[PDB]
Amino acid sequence: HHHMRVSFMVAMDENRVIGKDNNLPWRLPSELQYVKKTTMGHPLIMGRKNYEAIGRPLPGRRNIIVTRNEGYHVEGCEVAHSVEEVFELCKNEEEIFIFGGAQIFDLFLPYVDKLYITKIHHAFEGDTFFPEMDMTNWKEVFVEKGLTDEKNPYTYYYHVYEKQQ
Amino acid sequence: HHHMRVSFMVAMDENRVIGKDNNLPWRLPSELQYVKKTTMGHPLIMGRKNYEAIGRPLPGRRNIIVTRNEGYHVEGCEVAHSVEEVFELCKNEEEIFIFGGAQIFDLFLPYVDKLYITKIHHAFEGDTFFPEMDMTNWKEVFVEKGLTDEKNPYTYYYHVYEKQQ
Ligand SMILES: NC(=O)C1=CN([C@@H]2O[C@H](COP(=O)(O)OP(=O)(O)OC[C@H]3O[C@@H](n4cnc5c(N)ncnc54)[C@H](OP(=O)(O)O)[C@@H]3O)[C@@H](O)[C@H]2O)C=CC1
Ligand SMILES: NC(=O)C1=CN([C@@H]2O[C@H](COP(=O)(O)OP(=O)(O)OC[C@H]3O[C@@H](n4cnc5c(N)ncnc54)[C@H](OP(=O)(O)O)[C@@H]3O)[C@@H](O)[C@H]2O)C=CC1
Ligand SMILES: COc1cc([C@@H](O)C#Cc2c(C)nc(N)nc2N)cc(OC)c1OC
Ligand SMILES: COc1cc([C@@H](O)C#Cc2c(C)nc(N)nc2N)cc(OC)c1OC
Repeated sequence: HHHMRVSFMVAMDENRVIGKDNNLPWRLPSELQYVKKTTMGHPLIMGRKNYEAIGRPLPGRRNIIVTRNEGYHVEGCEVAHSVEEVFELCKNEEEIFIFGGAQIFDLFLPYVDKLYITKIHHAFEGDTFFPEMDMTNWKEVFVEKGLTDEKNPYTYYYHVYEKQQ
Repeated sequence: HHHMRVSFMVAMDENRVIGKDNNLPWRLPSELQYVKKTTMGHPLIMGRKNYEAIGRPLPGRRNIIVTRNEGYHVEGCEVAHSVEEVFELCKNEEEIFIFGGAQIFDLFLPYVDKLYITKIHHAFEGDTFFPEMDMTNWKEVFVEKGLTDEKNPYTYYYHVYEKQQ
C-alpha cells in the first residue's frame, strides 16, 4: 500500500543493546559520520523519546517525530501520531529511515524493506534493545569493517540486508 | 560476456582525490610496494595521461594504454582504443587491473568485479577524483592498516571488495 522504501537505521551491540539512560552507550564519531552520509536527503522517523535525547533538528533531512501527544509541536520538525500518518507524510518519498528507538522500531517492524545495521563487538550495559528479527528471506547486500582508532575505541561492522519478494 | 576478472587498483583520500597536476598528491613507498606485489604478473590498464605521468613501462606486467589516438605507439607497451579492444587483448587473462586515472576508471566502471582500494585519512588538494560507487551487492573481503612511519607520513588502510552475483 505504501510506495516509499522503509529502511531501518540502527547500531547495536552483541546483545542488541541500543541505549542506556536515554542516550548512546558508546561514542563513535566515525559511525555517526556514516549515518549522516547514508541518511542525508531522506526523511528521519524518530520516536518522541529518541528526538528529545538528540535535542535538535538534524540538518538536510525531514525530521518526523512519532508521538501519541495530540498537541505536541517542535520548531523545524513534522509530527506524526501513527504508522499511517507517517506513510501519508512520506507518500512521495523515495526512501525513509526509521531511526529509533525501540518503541518506534517495534511499530515499523512489519513494514521494513531494508536494514542498515551496525554491529558493535562489545557487551554494553543498557536498558533499550533492538527487537529480534527473522532474517530468513533476507539477503546481506553489504558488509565492511568500521574504523577503529583513538576516537573510535571499539570493533564494529556495517551490515546492510534487503528483503526478498 | 567477458571471462577475465576486471579489478580496480586505486588509492584515494577522504574526498576521493586521486591526483593533482597530473601527479600523485602523496608519496607512500609502502603503498606502492603493495601495489607492485598485487598487480605483478597481471595486465595493467592505464589511461594515456596516467601512462605519460608514469613515463615508463612497469616491469613484469603487460602495459596496456587506452587512447583515442589511432597512431599512438610506445615501446614495450600495447595500445588499445576502447573497452572492447582491451577485452580482446585480455580475452585469455585470468585477472586484469584497471589502473587509472579517472577517465579510465569511469570507462570500465560498469564492468568491475573486484576493487582494491587504499583509503588515505587526509584531505588533499586535488583535481582528479575516483568515481562514486554503489556498493550494493559488494562485500569487503580484506582490510588492514598500512605502515605509517617517517617514510610513509599518512594514515591509510588497504581494502578489497568483491562483487556478488
Ligand atoms: N543506537 C541506535 O541506533 C539508537 C538508539 N536509540 C536509543 O534508544 C532510546 C530511546 O528509545 P525508546 O526508549 O524505545 O523510545 P522511542 O524512541 O521509541 O520513543 C518512545 C515514544 O514514542 C512514542 N510512541 C511509541 N509508540 C507509539 C505509537 N504507537 N503511536 C504514537 N506514538 C508512539 C511515544 O511518545 P509519547 O510518549 O510522546 O506519546 C513513546 O513515549 C534512547 O536511549 C536512545 O539513545 C535511539 C535510536 C537509535
Ligand atoms: N591515486 C590513484 O590510484 C591514481 C591516480 N592517478 C592520477 O590521475 C590523473 C590522471 O587521470 P586523468 O586525467 O583522468 O587521465 P586518464 O589516466 O584517465 O587518461 C585520460 C586519457 O585516456 C584516454 N581516453 C579517455 N576515454 C577514452 C575512451 N573512451 N576511449 C579511448 N581512450 C580514452 C584519452 O587519451 P587521448 O587524449 O590520448 O585520446 C584521455 O586523454 C593523474 O593525476 C594521475 O596521477 C592515476 C591512476 C591512479
Ligand atoms: C542521544 O544522542 C543521540 C542519539 C541518536 C539516535 O537517534 C541514533 C542513532 C543511530 C546510530 C547512533 N547509529 C546508527 N547506525 N543508526 C542510528 N539510528 C543520534 C544522535 O546523533 C545523530 C545523538 O546525538 C549524539
Ligand atoms: C605519476 O607518478 C605515478 C603515478 C602512478 C599512478 O598510475 C598510480 C597509482 C595507484 C596507487 C599509487 N595506489 C593504488 N592503490 N592504486 C593505484 N592505481 C603510479 C606510479 O608508480 C607506479 C607513479 O610513479 C611514482
